[PDB]
Amino acid sequence: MATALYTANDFILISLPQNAQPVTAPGSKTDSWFNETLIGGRAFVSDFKIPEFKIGSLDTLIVESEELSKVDNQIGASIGKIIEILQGLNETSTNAYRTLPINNMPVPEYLE
Amino acid sequence: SQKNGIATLLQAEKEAHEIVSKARKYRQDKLKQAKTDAAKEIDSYKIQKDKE
Amino acid sequence: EQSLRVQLVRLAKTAYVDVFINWFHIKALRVYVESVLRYGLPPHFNIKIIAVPPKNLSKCKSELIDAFGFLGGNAFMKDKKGKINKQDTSLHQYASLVDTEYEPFVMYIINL
Amino acid sequence: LTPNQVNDELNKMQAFIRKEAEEKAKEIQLKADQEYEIEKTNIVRNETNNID
Amino acid sequence: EFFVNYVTGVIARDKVATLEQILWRVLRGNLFFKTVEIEQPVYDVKTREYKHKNAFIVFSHGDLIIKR
Repeated sequence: MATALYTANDFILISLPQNAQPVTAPGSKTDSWFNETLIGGRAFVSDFKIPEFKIGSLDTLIVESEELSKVDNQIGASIGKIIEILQGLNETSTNAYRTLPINNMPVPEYLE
Repeated sequence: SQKNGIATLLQAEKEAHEIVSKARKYRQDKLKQAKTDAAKEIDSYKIQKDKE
Repeated sequence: EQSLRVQLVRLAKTAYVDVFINWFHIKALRVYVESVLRYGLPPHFNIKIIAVPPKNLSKCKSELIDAFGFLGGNAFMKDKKGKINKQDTSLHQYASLVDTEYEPFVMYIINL
Repeated sequence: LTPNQVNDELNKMQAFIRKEAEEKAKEIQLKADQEYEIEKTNIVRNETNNID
Repeated sequence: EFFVNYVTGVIARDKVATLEQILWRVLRGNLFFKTVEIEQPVYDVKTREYKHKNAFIVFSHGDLIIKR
């Protein structure tokens, strides 16, 4: 889901294998049959670009997952502290430069 | 069904055993043949040098 | 203080934007881990993204998430689901990294 | 448990096991070849030294 | 019956389903879970009274999972 509160949107990722199906009506597969299923015919549903990463053990899998999760959430808190100190700088009375074209580029796509 | 478990677990162990035994004996034979062919090469070279 | 603020604002915002990318790539990698665990052999699939206006999660997730969980399991069905961790007993941890009771798929909080 | 999960995992753990076996293979070839090279270059020098 | 180092244990029949299901996802359910009821269990020890339990049987070929 999301965490911020602005004139912006929210985003999620999900695991969907090939054997899986978007079961709401029979006779279809993954990519199709899910275009406006999410109410409104307004959203835009895409995939994520990432290849394999060479791995030796599942016991490895678990350890890298744990340490990552740790640092991930730690830096999430770090970026929260950042936005805090940026507001302290108060470039604008309200929050500034957030939701503005990210890296000078319109925000919506700049993650997709 | 006990033979199913016999085969399944024994194969699970013996796959690791086979790959490890390969990793071992492959290099063991490599060392042996390396010693043999190094010896014959150096001996032949010694002979050719002795010719002059 | 004048120079300090006026320069550190741009420096901090620049670091902020350049970081965002890796700050989210790490969680992309996390979900890739989640995948290679949950469905393994083909390390990638339609690990789908979502883009939809906010303030709508209540009636924009339940049906599809529950259906995909239904497909993801064939031996358990209950009513309460989630991720939280409460140090009450062995129950009530809800992850694949910590204990869990009923949590088929994987998603997360994604927002700039 | 359920056919799909077992189908995936049973094969995938052994897939990683054989990836590790491949890593062992590469390691053994590399080290054996390096040993080959160093032993050859060490015996040949001494052979030529004695010869000369 | 099944479907070097192996782990087979019991837990009091009060939290058995707990780990029974935890392993299902934290461990991917990657071990063929097999537990059985106990014929006429006996007294527990700590406060020294009676209880029931079950006997899970767990194989493996991953290693550190065992330390987990």
